[PDB]
Amino acid sequence: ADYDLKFGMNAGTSSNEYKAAEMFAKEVKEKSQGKIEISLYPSSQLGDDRAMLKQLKDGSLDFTFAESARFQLFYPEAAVFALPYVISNYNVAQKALFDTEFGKDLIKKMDKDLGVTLLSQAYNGTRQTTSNRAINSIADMKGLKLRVPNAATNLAYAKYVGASPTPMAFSEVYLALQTNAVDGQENPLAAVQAQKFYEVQKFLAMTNHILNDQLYLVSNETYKELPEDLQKVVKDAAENAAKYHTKLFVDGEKDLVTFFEKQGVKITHPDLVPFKESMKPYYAEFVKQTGQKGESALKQIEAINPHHH
Ligand SMILES: O=C(O)[C@]1(O)C[C@H](O)[C@@H](O)[C@H]([C@H](O)[C@H](O)CO)O1
Repeated sequence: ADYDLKFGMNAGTSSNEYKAAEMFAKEVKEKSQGKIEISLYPSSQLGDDRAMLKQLKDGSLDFTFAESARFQLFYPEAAVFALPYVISNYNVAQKALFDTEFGKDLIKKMDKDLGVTLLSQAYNGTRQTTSNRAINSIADMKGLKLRVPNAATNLAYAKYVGASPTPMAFSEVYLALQTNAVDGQENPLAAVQAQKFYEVQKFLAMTNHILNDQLYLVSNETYKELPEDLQKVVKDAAENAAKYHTKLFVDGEKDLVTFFEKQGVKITHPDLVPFKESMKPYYAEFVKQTGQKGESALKQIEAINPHHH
């Protein structure tokens, strides 16, 4: 309570994100000897992630989550993190952010231009596609009214596989699916579980199309005001929570398919070759729009070996 701080997020109280944010909050309170208390504001109470990023910049929110890909809003080449099928796995996502010149520069700009400090990175699952009718092949996407978040890379995913995208906020999705205003949505399995989308979607297709990370972000206005020993408490707690965050996602990912089958969901495994083929002209458009910066980021990312060594 010397520092009453706030951590906003789109995820809800049943989510892995929230569980790991609770761990972070508990560690910070303990190790700051009570000087800092972090309260959680889930379910987009404060707005969406675009809004919460603005609040961190302004200093009116202290902590939030965002993907590396979400920074495409300021630096177009950062969409590389969510070009479908480009990032192979989380090992690549980690090296793309921390071990490339592109990623290192992005982190610096976040701090210097956007007033946000990157404390840690976790894995947030690989997106799959749920729907009210089977997706047995890419043909089934044609005219599927597929909800997407308000993000260019997801809108593109939907466009290029032949679906009819409808952007809407995460908070509005469950109702849209339940009323069949849309036919499907796409998110990692842990979100399908957390938001109970499986109650209102009969089918799950393993499209494996976009890999999400999650960054623990702090407003510079807040971080700069903490004495350095408290900065260290926050940084160390964010790193500890991110490892736990990743583990919740990794441990659950395979098992969740069983969980959904038991809830009555039918699982399909469409041939992904035509999905990946369909993205070829999108990668071309990305390079055309983002220029040499985008080409360079793609090359640095494609150079990363996806196997742990
Ligand atoms: O609305 C969604 O389905 C969601 O997955 C919810 C999740 O909490 C959020 O981090 C992401 C993110 O906003 C997009 O992937 C664009 O970066 O969107």
